[PDB]
Amino acid sequence: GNYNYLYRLFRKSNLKPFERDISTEIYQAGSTPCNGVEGFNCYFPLQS
Amino acid sequence: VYSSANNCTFEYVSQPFLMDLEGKQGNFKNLREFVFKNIDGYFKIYSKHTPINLVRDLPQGFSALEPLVDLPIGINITRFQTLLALHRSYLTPGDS
Amino acid sequence: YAWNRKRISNCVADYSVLYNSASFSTFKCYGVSPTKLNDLCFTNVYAD
Repeated sequence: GNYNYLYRLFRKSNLKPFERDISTEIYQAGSTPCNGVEGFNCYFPLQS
Repeated sequence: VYSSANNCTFEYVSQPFLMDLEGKQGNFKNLREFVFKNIDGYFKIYSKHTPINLVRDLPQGFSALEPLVDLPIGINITRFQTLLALHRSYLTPGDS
Repeated sequence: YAWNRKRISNCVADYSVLYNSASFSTFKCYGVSPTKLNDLCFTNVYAD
């Protein structure tokens, strides 16, 4: 099973033409405290 | 500057000839103009060089800049900074 | 998310090799028609 090809789930705004962005900071649904950690309502940024 | 660069998607270098290395005081000999813009995944750079008569401000008159290079970046660029060079002399201790 | 970009330059390129090939499921072209590609010279080519 090859999971490796990652794509971007979320972003502040839509991607631009020929733009690319790596940033994999943990995305938080709503509680603020999680900082760089995947908590209860903080999910890993990139899906594949 | 760096121990190693494990990854660098783009890396390039231009021609080797020389320019002023030394610490010498004087009058501003020249003016170098540049434009640095990013559009649609690419970074475009332009330039123009001239000798100049007056020190303090940008001169009157007008001339356009020719394009030097166009590079595929992709980066979602927010900011920039300017870099300066140092000089080590026998007079100076030569330390950071 | 990471998509690769390769600059292609200083050469002759026979597009017909690509066009003729069975290997591609979809050939779609936006600005040009595939037969014509051999007839043209390109200022820059990029293989995303």
